[PDB]
Amino acid sequence: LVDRDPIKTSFEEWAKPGHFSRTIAKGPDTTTWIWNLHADAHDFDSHTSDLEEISRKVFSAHFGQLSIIFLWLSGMYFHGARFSNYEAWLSDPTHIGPSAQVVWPIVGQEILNGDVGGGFRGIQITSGFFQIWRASGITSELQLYCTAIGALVFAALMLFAGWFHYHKAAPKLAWFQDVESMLNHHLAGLLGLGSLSWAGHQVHVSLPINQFLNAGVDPKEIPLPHEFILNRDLLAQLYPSFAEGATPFFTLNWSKYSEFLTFRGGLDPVTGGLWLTDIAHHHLAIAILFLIAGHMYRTNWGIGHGIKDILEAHKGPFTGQGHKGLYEILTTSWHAQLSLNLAMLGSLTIIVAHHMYSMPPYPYLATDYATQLSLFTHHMWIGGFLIVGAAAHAAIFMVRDYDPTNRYNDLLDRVLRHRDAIISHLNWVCIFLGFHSFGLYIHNDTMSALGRPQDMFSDTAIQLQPVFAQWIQNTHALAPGVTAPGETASTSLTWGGGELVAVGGKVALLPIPLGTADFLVHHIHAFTIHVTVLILLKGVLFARSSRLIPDKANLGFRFPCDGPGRGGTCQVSAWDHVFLGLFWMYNAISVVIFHFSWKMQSDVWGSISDQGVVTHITGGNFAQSSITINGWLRDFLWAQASQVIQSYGSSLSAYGLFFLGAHFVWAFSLMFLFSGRGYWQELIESIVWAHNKLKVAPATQPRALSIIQGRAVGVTHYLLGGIATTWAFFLARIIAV
Amino acid sequence: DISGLTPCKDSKQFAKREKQQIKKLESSLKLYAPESAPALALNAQIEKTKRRFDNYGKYGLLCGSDGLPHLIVNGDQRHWGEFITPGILFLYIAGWIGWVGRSYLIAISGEKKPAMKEIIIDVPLASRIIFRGFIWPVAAYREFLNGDLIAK
Amino acid sequence: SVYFDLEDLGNTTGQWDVYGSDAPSPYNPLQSKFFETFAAPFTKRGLLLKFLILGGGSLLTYVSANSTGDVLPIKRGPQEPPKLGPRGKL
Amino acid sequence: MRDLKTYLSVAPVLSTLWFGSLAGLLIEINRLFPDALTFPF
Amino acid sequence: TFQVVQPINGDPFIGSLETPVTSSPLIAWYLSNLPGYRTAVNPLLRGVEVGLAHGFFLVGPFVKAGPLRNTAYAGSAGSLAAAGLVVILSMCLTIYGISSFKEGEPSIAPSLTLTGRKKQPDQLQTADGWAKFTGGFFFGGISGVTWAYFLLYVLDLPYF
Amino acid sequence: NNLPSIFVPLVGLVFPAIAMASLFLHIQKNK
Amino acid sequence: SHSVKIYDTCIGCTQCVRACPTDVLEMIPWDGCKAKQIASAPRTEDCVGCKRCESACPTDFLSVRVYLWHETTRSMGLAY
Ligand code: CLA
Ligand code: CLA
Ligand code: CLA
Ligand SMILES: CC1=C(/C=C/C(C)=C/C=C/C(C)=C/C=C/C=C(C)/C=C/C=C(C)/C=C/C2=C(C)CCCC2(C)C)C(C)(C)CCC1
Ligand code: SF4
Ligand code: SF4
Repeated sequence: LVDRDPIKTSFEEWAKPGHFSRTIAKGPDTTTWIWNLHADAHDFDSHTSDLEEISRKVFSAHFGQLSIIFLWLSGMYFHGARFSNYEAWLSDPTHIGPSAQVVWPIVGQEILNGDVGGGFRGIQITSGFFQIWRASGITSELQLYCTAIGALVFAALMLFAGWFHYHKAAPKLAWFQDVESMLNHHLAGLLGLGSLSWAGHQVHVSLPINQFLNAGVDPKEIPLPHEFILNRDLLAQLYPSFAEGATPFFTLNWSKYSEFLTFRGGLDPVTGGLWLTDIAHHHLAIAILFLIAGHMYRTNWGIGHGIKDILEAHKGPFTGQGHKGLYEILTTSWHAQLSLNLAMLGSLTIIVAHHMYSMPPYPYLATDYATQLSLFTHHMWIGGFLIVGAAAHAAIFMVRDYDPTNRYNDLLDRVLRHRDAIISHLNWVCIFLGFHSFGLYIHNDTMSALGRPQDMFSDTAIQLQPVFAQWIQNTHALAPGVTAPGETASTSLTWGGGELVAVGGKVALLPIPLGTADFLVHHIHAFTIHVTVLILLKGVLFARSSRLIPDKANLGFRFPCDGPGRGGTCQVSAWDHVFLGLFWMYNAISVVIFHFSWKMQSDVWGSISDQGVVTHITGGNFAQSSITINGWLRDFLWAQASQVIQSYGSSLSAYGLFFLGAHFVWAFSLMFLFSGRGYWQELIESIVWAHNKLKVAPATQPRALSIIQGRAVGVTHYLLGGIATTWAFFLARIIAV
Repeated sequence: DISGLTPCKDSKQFAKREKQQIKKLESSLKLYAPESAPALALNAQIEKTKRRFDNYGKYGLLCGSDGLPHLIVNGDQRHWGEFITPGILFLYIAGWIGWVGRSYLIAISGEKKPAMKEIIIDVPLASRIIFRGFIWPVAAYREFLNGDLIAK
Repeated sequence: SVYFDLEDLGNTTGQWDVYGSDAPSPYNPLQSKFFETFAAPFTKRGLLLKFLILGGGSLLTYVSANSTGDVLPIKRGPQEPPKLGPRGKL
Repeated sequence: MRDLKTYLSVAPVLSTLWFGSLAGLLIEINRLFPDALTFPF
Repeated sequence: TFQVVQPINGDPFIGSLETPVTSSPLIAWYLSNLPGYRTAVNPLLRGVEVGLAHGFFLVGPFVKAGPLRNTAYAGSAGSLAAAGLVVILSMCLTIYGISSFKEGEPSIAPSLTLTGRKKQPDQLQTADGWAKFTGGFFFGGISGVTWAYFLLYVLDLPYF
Repeated sequence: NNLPSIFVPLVGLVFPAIAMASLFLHIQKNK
Repeated sequence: SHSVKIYDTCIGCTQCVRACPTDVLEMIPWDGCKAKQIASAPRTEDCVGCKRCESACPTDFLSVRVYLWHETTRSMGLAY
């Protein structure tokens, strides 16, 4: 199912911009043509109506994405070998700050090459690559150079594959629609075999090298990874069970492998991370489970399941026919699959962000506060963006590919017939949550201002205790020995076990208390999430029609309005709902990251002394100061911003410059959001007049930006400015202290 | 002493600023071995700072009460290098750029589809036009005198 | 399957009483007689509004005027000596 | 190739080349003559 | 196949749906017996019942959450605040009745049942009926507040 | 004095209610 | 109700009547253009004011003009 040489390789189409569209290829009468060229670059569905060609175009771009990712990985690995102090950091991870970037001295920018330890001058990095390299057994820079070379080779291979599968042998449509085979392969081979290979690498390389490192041996005296394979005596000395070979595995005497395959739980006191034996056992079990899961769906040999057969058998007295017809929708529309995958990926990213901080998987990662904060905020933002994109593409599918005549589905029909109740109930829930979550903050502020601290919602006057979460913490703290007999310690130290882990005089992790403030902040999170969901679902559900504009589907997915009639019809399209929900996503993620930062700085992170007294960074003021808006403004925003505003003249002045630059970018966006196109089109007419006077009027007539373009520019600049401000503030605050 | 200012070479605050910067730079040098590359970089930075301060002292700038140089733009001949000469150089360069752009725009105005020559530049024609802007003042003045500069 | 009628537009436009009940009064005649006898004067909407305004104005004002400092902290007044302001000001 | 030369004359590529050469020239000029505040000649 | 959700009264072009939440026999019986749905009874008695029920309710939040909750004057202040709220609600009802209904006009309530049977329209949707309802509501609210205060702070019942 | 204990509630609670009721009746009127 | 007017610069291409979301505009015979037609607005009480007619006029400035005016229950698009 491939075609030989579908499209000739030529430079002819390079010299004719806009060849993908008939209208754009005509020529640039005005300046709107240039903007329209870029906005429709990757909309393959608008270029042609053939599903096979769209699938072939989609298949090739992923190869370019993979090549770009491989180039990025190659650069990251190469910079750590040539412009880094990784070897010096390896001998003292607790007193040296990782750095992998140096700057050329031209205009006085060499001040950014601050001292970081190990006789090195550079920029301190917070991506956590040093911990990953240490956990993999990497010791010298030659291995990093080899990894960079391999990544370059893989990027070249990906680029060649991308060219080949589009210009020499393009698969047919019947190849793409083999969902059962694709699922079987991506489950058994992509995931299970990868987990098995990583488990093997961890067993044979990471474990002995990491044990030698934790023993305190000089990294230059540790035997090379290949010495543990050729010389089984070394492994037998390290692990006696290796002397028996693979015989216990094939005789089901798996108890002999308990030395390097454990079920301990908790953190390693030496490094502050999870035990590597637990990780190896976890990867082995996950590989087995994924290998089993990949033999469910039917193929050329009869045995297995048919996804259509599974779907068609589920229906209920409330839902009618049920899931019949969903198989044909998901195997014919690219947008629905994209929306579902984007939503699932965003949720998974948020879950990963939440899980990484409380269960540190890398050595010397819990005590690196900047890395933890950066990873948390980065992954949360990525998850939010993916979640928004899911709804955007769901609306796109609803507008374009919906067709009840040939693709009828009962479940989709029933949802669209009672959307008013869903929207009204969601509106009521949002209003109730906003009143009963944010209103308690204003009450506390008013009572504090009036001089009545005894009438506030606080731990000392009127308690609002999160009794349900405390019960979960108590249950999980008592899990070992009762409901998890095979475990020695709890999964996390934050459950409330009472034990504290200190590495290098710093607090890695300890139980986290929950009080009245956590109740309020959690309900604030719920309120913001509910409002965002309301906006996106209202946008998706009313994409085709409404009581105001019955024929909204004919106007398309991205149109500005339908005139000033009916009192005003501004921003009625589904695109405008995504444009509006991006702001609320930004708001929710900012509140969440502020909560995380303040809570960790106030109740977890700190230093321990010889007598064992913990002194936190901010002194534990979160409980009594976060219950008012004035407290958030004073003890968090005003107090913690002194690091970034006093960074001039030092190696951290770049963050100080980025603070003001992001301020300017954020403030600059309000011009596009608060104004309209007619004023700017009328203003241009006067500017064109004087150019005509001096014979400098261009033939490409200048036109003001369209309404949609202006809204997009405004939202983009707004988001960029806000995120850059928060990034600069966080990094400047956390690197110094 | 215009507006109560003092020369850089006679200002004590200027020397204090130089000493403070040099002392701040020398503090980080003690953390590294003399043969190490960061020591060489810090030595070069110190030498550059000393050279910059000496050059500022030599050029006859005026310092305020804070030990910072100030610029006089009123037209005094003693300070024609701060504003006048760079201004003339900038005016010449900007006139060159504008004249080249206007000439290129005028040249392609008679073509069948002039908008096509604006997104895809006719490189030989532009290159032949680029060198012409070196004498832009004379051409502009004579075009003004003949009444060609302003569209009718 | 006919849902349109011109001689009967009440059913066509859905003018129905979904939960209205036509059952007789379940209350006791004596209790009902007592309630109509004693609650009658408040059934005049012209006089009820004026009575409510006058009663609310008189009752709210009387309570506030005769309030004791044990209830309102502002009726008690300050109980501590004052402190001088900046630059030695009162 | 005529079509390859045509693609090199498009606005973004030409602008990128011009600005890269310009930035290189300016960086080299500032490297040769650092910390210039007044025109001394 | 058996289906649960049905169009309202068999007419699929009216903007409503019949669901177990709306058309369950228990819920249908419960709602028809509320004083606000007894269209064949004197509005004064229904207003009295509604006022009593709502006035008994309003005492508790004012008493337990008020600024004087931790003093000896908690109950009296809570009862006074509840009475004030009842007075405000009575004023609102009177204003709504004056603004919405005009004297001499017939009732605007529907005169058709769900099964098509004809019935007398409710008299609550007239000026006189609404005035009677408001007076009964005021009387019942004051009486209920007084009863709640008497039970809570005149008889030493072992509450809580 | 004792005047603020009367005029403040009289201006802040009674007069606004009277004005709002009268204005609502006036704007809801029809002929 | 809104006000809709037609001016004698009409060319009678029937583009406005086809874009009308309600039944407001129509075509009548005329003399003065090649097409021998001109538009008309007999049902302006159904006008909503979305101004789709002006988006379809090919004449330099519009031969059909909509002036927003007193709002009714029909011109506000309410289905309460
Ligand atoms: C797997 C991820 C994925 C994929 C494959 C797609 C794919 C697609 N999306 Mg999409 N989208 C995604 C995620 C994704 N999206 C997410 C997460 C969101 C939410 C933010 C959206 C929101 C979204 C909208 C709102 C729209 C699409 C549209 C489209 C289609 C046209 C794309 C196009 O023309 O863009 C062209 C690409 C660009 C113009 C580049 C944008 C430049 C960015 C925004 C600025 C970057 C700033 C940068 C840092 C500054 C450096 C500048 C430099 C020059 C100096 C295409 C099928 C469009 C569509 O289907 O219309 C019918 C459409 O309207 N998407
Ligand atoms: C060579 C082309 C050219 C020339 C001769 C002029 C000349 C003029 N412009 Mg102008 N302008 C240009 C391009 C040009 N503009 C472009 C591309 C833009 C869009 C960014 C503008 C935007 C603009 C505004 C917004 C305004 C002017 C104004 C003016 C007048 C005041 C003088 C001045 O310095 O304004 C300031 C000039 C600028 C800020 C322009 C920025 C410099 C551009 C980027 C140079 C680009 C040149 C171009 C690449 C030529 C390529 C040549 C190549 C093919 C060989 C003057 C007549 C002002 C006026 O009096 O209103 C009529 C005014 O308010 N211009
Ligand atoms: C600007 C005018 C104004 C004035 C004078 C007051 C005065 C008062 N407010 Mg208040 N308030 C105002 C505006 C005002 N408020 C506004 C604009 C808001 C909204 C932001 C609030 C929100 C508010 C809350 C949330 C609370 C108060 C409370 C109180 C009382 C303080 C506690 C006390 O003494 O309990 C003693 C109270 C009593 C002994 C009973 C109530 C007083 C009278 C006797 C009730 C009956 C009055 C009358 C018959 C009914 C109204 C008549 C009508 C014409 C107005 C006090 C009477 C507190 C309180 O206790 O209210 C009940 C309280 O919890 N206020
Ligand atoms: C880091 C990195 C890199 C590299 C990588 C690598 C180097 C990898 C490797 C990998 C590997 C190297 C893998 C492997 C694998 C293997 C496997 C997967 C196997 C399997 C086997 C099996 C499954 C078996 C089974 C069995 C049974 C069951 C029964 C009978 C017996 C036997 C044994 C046969 C690069 C440069 C790219 C860049 C980026 C980053
Ligand atoms: S009003 Fe416009 S579209 Fe209609 S006939 Fe006249 S010119 Fe044509
Ligand atoms: S404004 Fe809209 S409704 Fe009115 S005539 Fe024009 S198209 Fe029809």
